[PDB]
Amino acid sequence: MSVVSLLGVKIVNNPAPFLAPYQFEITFECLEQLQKDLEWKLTYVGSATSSEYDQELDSLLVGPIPVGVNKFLFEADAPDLKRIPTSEILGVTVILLTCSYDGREFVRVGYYVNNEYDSEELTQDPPAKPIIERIRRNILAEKPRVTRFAIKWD
Amino acid sequence: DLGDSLAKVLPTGVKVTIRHISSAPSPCVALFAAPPGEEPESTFCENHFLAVSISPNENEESEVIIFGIEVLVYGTAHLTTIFVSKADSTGYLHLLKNAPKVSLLRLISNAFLSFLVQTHQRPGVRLMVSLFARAQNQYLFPGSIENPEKHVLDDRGLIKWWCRVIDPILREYEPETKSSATAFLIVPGCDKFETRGFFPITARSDGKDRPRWLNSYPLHQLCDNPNAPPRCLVPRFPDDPKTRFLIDLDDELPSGHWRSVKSLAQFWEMMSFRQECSAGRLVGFLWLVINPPGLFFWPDTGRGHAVLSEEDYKAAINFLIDQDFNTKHKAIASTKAWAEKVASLADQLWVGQRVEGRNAT
Amino acid sequence: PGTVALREIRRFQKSTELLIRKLPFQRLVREIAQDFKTDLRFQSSAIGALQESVEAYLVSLFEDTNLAAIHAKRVTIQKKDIKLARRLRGER
Amino acid sequence: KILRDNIQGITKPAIRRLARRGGVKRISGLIYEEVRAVLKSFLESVIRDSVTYTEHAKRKTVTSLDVVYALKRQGRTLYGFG
Repeated sequence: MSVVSLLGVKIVNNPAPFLAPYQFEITFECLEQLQKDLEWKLTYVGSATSSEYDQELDSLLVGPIPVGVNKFLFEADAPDLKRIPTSEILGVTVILLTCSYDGREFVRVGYYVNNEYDSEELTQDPPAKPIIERIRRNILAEKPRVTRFAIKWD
Repeated sequence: DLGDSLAKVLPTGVKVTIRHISSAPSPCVALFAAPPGEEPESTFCENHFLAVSISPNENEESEVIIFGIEVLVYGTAHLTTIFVSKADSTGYLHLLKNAPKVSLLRLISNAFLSFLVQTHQRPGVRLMVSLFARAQNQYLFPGSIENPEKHVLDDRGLIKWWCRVIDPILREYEPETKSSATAFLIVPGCDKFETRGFFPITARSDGKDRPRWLNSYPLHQLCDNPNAPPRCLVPRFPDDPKTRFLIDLDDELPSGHWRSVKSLAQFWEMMSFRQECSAGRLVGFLWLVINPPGLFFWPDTGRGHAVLSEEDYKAAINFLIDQDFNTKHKAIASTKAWAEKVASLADQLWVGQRVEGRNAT
Repeated sequence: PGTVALREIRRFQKSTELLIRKLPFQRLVREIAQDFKTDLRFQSSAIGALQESVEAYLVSLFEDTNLAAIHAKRVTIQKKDIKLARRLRGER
Repeated sequence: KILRDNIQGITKPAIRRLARRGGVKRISGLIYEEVRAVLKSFLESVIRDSVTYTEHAKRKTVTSLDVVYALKRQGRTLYGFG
């Protein structure tokens, strides 16, 4: 039995350019008022090969919590190109929207992200130097991979 | 007559065709494990299969199977068990002209189940309706998944769907604390609050002193003797995780008691983590308990009905199931082929009957 | 170079037997327990449960993997697809 | 100084059957090593949790319920929110 739970997560700007900020309309539910707050992290897996090229894009705090259904906006900054290998940047990768209460991670949502060139010519003949201003990201919102850890609250 | 019963529920103008293949009630293995020092109760099994098909054109004879559902019926001296084994669609129902936004398959399932319940209801005998819902691509129609118009529901979708199918049948009785009835849902991995979300909306407005939908297992309604080992308290259906697990557990026996599961609650606690229930999708066990007041020889007469031998039934069903439904034409061909095969198995020139809806609401 | 297409599932079933052989899995579990430096061992029912959860985990992970491979507009899954499926699930 | 690893004893055909079950259509030849790696990692985690719980319980054998306890710490994974 969890106190807090997600009812849905809408993605506002999609498909957006790669460097555009991440904006999520998050809709969750609360059963009772809590002492601490909710913490929301948004990690970007720059490279799947290692758990090193992960970048925590942002972290919003939400407190206190109203009993019932709640919506809110979540803005986060685009990932750093200097921490991404220029090889695995264009293609498929993963983002992780995590939520914790008083530090204890209790919800983890996973989305697939496809990076793609805007023109067909650039897709057919990709330059060795990545054209960042011509790269849009398309994230799959139809099947969010939701994992629910049961934790202690108050 | 099932054709009529189904005709009453379907929308006006909707013309379909049904084939109902059944078998004679024959002795079988006991649905429940035998308590120690006792012989198993004698059980009579009886197969059933409904195949609903339509026509892409009103004039020509092109026939296409849109839906198929199989039901086993168990009969012991104190219990009638209606088990829904498999149910699948081909998704070519979109070929039907002016096919209403109404849930046709839900109505067909509902009507079929209702018919079986009514025609198999015995005087002063408890009747149970069990089923096991899990969303998968195809069950009965191979390659139907590759038909772009076939839309298979997800986990929660299929569970909610079966609950909406079962709900109205339950509504036709009186609440339990005249004929009474209660519904039991179990979704492994879900607490009662989360499970209640799968209930029909009607359950929200029931009397809190005598609800209709429960998140539990009908123990004291299935087994008069709760002191019996847990193994004798759970039905052993064909193609069912409950059965597999019960066997794996029975491997521990040398008393009647297992070694790793001493109670039913433990059994379900374990069931929530088996291979079928935790593969990334949700899964739902469902039961409908019906208590009676105080607790050609066939009820179906339509020409769609054919009563075959056990062997012949298996022949027909297995024939239909190992077909192809990748395309329209393949599905048509398969429908015709199976139709002819059934006609041959029942020593007739034709088996099946047309049905037209009377309901205009 | 070893690339294999898998047999079409003509029809699914509801309950399915496990796919990994009992003894290999068992001796693997004994190895893992051994290397964790412990002097206790698992019940047969417990190893049963372990295998159930292992194969469940694997089927799900393969679902995610197939999904990732689809999103790369491919049919053949690769190593990277599995790594991505792991991260997607919520691993590190 | 090099001993055997039983994880290489989990045959490829079983892996491919698991993949088929997961809905995969075609696989690469150079995938099995990674698969074995993932399997072994998960199994490691669950075994370690369950063993820990058993040890603290001051018992000499891991019961199936201890494994359940261990798996409850693995969280529950689904599609969508409902």
